[PDB]
Amino acid sequence: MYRVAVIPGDGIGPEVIDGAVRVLKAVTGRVRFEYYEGGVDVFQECGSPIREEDLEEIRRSDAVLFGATTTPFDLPGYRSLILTLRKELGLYANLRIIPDLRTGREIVIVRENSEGLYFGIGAVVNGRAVDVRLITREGAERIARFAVEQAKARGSFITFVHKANVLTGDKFFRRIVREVAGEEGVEVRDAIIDSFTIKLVRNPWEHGVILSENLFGDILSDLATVHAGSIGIVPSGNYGDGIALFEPVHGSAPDIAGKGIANPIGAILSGAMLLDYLGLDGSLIRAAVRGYVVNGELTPDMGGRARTEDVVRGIIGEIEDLLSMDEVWRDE
Amino acid sequence: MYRVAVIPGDGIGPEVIDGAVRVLKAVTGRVRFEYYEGGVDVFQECGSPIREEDLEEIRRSDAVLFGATTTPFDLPGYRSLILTLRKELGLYANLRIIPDLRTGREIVIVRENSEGLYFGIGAVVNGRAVDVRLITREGAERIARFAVEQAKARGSFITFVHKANVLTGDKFFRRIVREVAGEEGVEVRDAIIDSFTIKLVRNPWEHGVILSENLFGDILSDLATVHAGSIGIVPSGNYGDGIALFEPVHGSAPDIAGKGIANPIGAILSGAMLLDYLGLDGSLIRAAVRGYVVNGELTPDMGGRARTEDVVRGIIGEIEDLLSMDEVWRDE
Amino acid sequence: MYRVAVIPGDGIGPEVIDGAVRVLKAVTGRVRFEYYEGGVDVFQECGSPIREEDLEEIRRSDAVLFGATTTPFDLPGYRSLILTLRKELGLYANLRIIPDLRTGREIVIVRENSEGLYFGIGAVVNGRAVDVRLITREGAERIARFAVEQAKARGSFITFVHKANVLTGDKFFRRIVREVAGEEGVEVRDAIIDSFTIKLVRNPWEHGVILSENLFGDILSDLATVHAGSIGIVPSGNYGDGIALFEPVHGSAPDIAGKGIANPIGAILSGAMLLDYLGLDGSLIRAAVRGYVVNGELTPDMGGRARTEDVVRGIIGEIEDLLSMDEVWRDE
Amino acid sequence: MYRVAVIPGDGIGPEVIDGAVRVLKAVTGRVRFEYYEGGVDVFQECGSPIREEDLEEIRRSDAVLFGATTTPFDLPGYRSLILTLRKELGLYANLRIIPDLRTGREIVIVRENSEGLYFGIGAVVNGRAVDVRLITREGAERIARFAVEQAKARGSFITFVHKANVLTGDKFFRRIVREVAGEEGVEVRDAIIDSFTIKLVRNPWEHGVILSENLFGDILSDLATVHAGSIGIVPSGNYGDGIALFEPVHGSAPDIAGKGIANPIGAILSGAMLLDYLGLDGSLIRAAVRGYVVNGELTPDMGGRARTEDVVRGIIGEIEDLLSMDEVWRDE
Ligand code: NA
Ligand code: NA
Ligand code: NA
Ligand code: NA
Repeated sequence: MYRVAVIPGDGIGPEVIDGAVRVLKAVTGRVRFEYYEGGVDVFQECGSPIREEDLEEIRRSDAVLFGATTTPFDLPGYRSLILTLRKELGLYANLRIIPDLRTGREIVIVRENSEGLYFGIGAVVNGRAVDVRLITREGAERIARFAVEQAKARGSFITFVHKANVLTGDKFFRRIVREVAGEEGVEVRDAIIDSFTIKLVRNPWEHGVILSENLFGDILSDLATVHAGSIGIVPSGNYGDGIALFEPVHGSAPDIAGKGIANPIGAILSGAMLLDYLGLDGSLIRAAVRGYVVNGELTPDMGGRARTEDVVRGIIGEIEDLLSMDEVWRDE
Repeated sequence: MYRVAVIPGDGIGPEVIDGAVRVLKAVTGRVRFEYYEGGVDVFQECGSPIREEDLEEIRRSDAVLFGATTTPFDLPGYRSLILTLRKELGLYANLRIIPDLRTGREIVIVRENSEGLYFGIGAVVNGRAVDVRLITREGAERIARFAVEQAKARGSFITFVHKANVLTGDKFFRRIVREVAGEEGVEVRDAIIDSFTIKLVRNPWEHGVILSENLFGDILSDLATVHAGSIGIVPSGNYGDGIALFEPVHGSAPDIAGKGIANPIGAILSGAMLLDYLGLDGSLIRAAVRGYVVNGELTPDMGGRARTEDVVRGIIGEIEDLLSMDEVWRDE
Repeated sequence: MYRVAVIPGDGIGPEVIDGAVRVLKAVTGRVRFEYYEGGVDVFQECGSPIREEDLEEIRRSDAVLFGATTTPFDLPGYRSLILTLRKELGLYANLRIIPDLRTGREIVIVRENSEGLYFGIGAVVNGRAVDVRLITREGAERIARFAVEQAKARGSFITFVHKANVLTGDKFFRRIVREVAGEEGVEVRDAIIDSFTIKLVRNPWEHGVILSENLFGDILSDLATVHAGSIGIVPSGNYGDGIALFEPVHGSAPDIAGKGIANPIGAILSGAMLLDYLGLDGSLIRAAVRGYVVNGELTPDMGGRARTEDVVRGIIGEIEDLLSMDEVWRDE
Repeated sequence: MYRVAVIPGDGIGPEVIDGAVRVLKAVTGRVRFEYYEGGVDVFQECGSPIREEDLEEIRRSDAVLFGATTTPFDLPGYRSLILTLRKELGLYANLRIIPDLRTGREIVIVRENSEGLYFGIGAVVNGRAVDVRLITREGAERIARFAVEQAKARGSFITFVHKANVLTGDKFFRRIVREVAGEEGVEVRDAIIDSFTIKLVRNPWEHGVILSENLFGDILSDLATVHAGSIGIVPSGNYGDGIALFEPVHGSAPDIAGKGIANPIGAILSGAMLLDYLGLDGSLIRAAVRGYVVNGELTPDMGGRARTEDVVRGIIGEIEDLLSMDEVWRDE
């Protein structure tokens, strides 16, 4: 049995996570789930967004499935639940996928999470400001090895996007990426971000595993969303040494919570990434989504008038149908 | 008389600049032109891409019209002609325009030229790399005042795009921009580059004067070109204290030089920026271009089979036609 | 029983440490000693200057008494034994004492050990070099609290020596020292190093606990030795959280090893610091040294022709004599 | 005729400068003097410590003789007169001499003046502070060439004192000093400041031309004064491209102004440096001072009860006596 920690969060988080968990249960009985509370209410009651004993159980889980959390502008002493989990679980890498639901093409963008690669300081001393940024071989290797394993797993290659023409840290990172990839027999292409943005708009689907330090990579990960009809479809993973946390890119959207119209696709595809991470059949979820959207009604963020449940049921129906066609969907 | 220094350059530079100069002569007799050589051939013969006595005459001119220059990968001692001119003439600001030729809408992107705003160092000391970047109030004010005057002139506003969330230099620059704009009664909007990229793809034409330090602004200035059918239409200006140099964004394209198919629109619209800069009727050039492209055949980079001359003549024809319609195109 | 780990080292280290241990045994039976090997010979046989199992026993000891170690110019893979121990035991503070043996006056100089306070990088990128240095509140507080406890223990005060006029890190450190001292009711004087050097030459004995970051403090700790007849008298301590290592400032002096002329005073006074650290009667050692030097013959580094043993015996004789005078040397 | 600009300053400045000028007039008629006002009174009357028209005349002079200036703790808008002159005249190098008046031995210490070599920033962003320091080849060469010419002129060598073991800027500077010296056939010794301080106390007179960046070199230049009976004897020069300003190290000492007890030796020896700088007979001044102090009464800062005038007259008497002994003091 794999043990998955479930952290629904706030607002639409619980709604979409219910859909994702129901989908996972429809594909495999090899996972069981334990649920945990986190957010402002937990902070009020214990001084931290998540309880220390819940964190300990989470650390020992095989994967985490996370919904979304509402973080107030200024609640003294409070720190974002997702930022806490990334820090406490050592989740140094973030992998975002923009899927083309019609075809199964994707844009894969790997960056470090906050403080996962660079450090240093910024300050004013009026009349002048300074920023210093430092990167090490050890930090560069760690994220390079991750992206390299991800490319290997996909039968793919790396597109390393950067500003090595201006920033020596980027030149350094590029060299390390090329070294690590070379060891593993994985092709590396590289590009200056400025011109690469044109390619990401015009030819998005053919860049393999995009890797960029987050100063530039977070630009790419947002720019790539122009190819999604809604942010509500977009999944992501947060990866560390021996554990990963999967979450939709969308937020807690408190203003539509309880309206039954949250897009569950992002959370459901995040579950598909979770299954892949555990060596299970994430592809069945993707094929089921693609099947559903051919003629299936979608939620209002995608221009349809489905309820969340209509989409969750319709996806589960596709999964069922595939699982029943023993000749068409064979094991492994 | 205004005195304009003309520096045709190499490859297609002379071809497109001939078109631009012919266009300028069609709108005004208040400018006369002096021509200057520059590039590799001048370097071979005198050790610098441009002669020191030619530079002196150029410094005293009212504006510079520049074509394009071929810069070899490694010619020991050689330094790019356009980089030399930016440096020697103190051209600290670059303003790029992506025009919508059907309508007259535009995307205006202001960044500093190389070393126009930030300084500091980058280095490796293996196992670690560092970058330090420094900005001052004086440098920030200078480019802010430029963008603010540009917004005032356009009856517009500034969209300041940045990474102030990560880089203190950007926070500092933002504050200075807001101060200078506030003094001049010019509205400032600001945006983090990551999300702004989505707006620049989806709603490009309604951002006023975009200002961004070049580390991010050069991303924007390339990304904005997705809205141009060809780079060959795109003009730019390089501005300093008391002189400016106008040039197409396109390069010297030596492989099509002499084929009579270079797009002259970028150079011609750069001439239109030059006329605006001198207080002359640049708008007549723009209206003439827009008129020509309604039904006019375009060069092969825009999917037509016109020669450069067909487009140059057709534009001049429009200018003539407008200048003859005394009721439709009145003075000032 | 207190448990002291003894690491004699090389050259004269074993010779002087024998004297120190014999002295400690003459004052107290409340300490027992365990001996450990370390240096090049241990490296040859196990790839590290000290065995990992010996380190583990050392970590659990109450104090460490260290002689001196010979570190070759370049022995690939080798790292100094004393540098290893400082690192592995987290010994962030170094306290050097220059004693006036005639009187019992002292110069006390506290600095951080390597990387105990500042970090950052230095690099060339030819034509330019850069150094970046970073200090944090947490690191500044830690060494400040140490020096403050040391001043309290001595019934003294802190002289904080710096270059706050030039380096912001020093200004920052000074402010933290003043805050911590203020909390504990300990007086802080401060001085720019440049002028302070004159006072340290002319009036050395009246500065209390001198505290300076090592960039300047290591200058002071060497300059202060002009008041010692020989480096061979000078003790020191290396302090961490819950353990400390005491060692003479002198080195392994392999060229006089076996000649029976090494000055044992530095090691013996380092033992006296060790006893103070454990709450035992270090003062008895100091009084015994002072008594011996009144008329006692000293080793050749101090202009006498005593052997090491003559001095060790003569000191132990003084200790014995004091311990026998129950009216003159009373408990506590 | 050489033209020397005289800037007496405040307090004891006028008193000691009168002595120096009288001494110069006693050795040569090849100099004439023009006097200029500067300080707080000039600031009150014109918004700058020195008048712009006086600065212009000063720039064209062959040398400057400067007394001392009183700089208030906080007079809004005011900037130190000597700091202004160093800046405005481009006086990048400072050479301090500690003389042994009994013998004619000296300690020569060369450092850059403020911002003469290093730049960069220091800042807090609370919880952390940073300092960045940058040096260039061009700045390093400039001061290296100065110290190298000074060593050549003295028939001497350079002792380069530094912290190259910790600071890469120092390592860089050391390499440049070694290169420049090597070209000119001048020996370079180098030393880490920490240990060098011991040598400067114990063996001060045998280090040739000491060169150190001011972060460390200003330590040395103060520490070296332990070998002077009073700061009042110590001269200095401030050197730039084509002009130099000579001044005593002592200050304006307003509390003894008008008491007739200011030591004129520092100013007089600064005049001797001025004459050397112009190719004139500074040595005659030094020999005359040394002669006077053999049995001559000195001012109260040196433990005598002479008035300033007694010392000025006694020195001039020695100069006269030497100039009359045509066999003992021959030309050149
Ligand atoms: Na999210
Ligand atoms: Na161009
Ligand atoms: Na030692
Ligand atoms: Na002075």
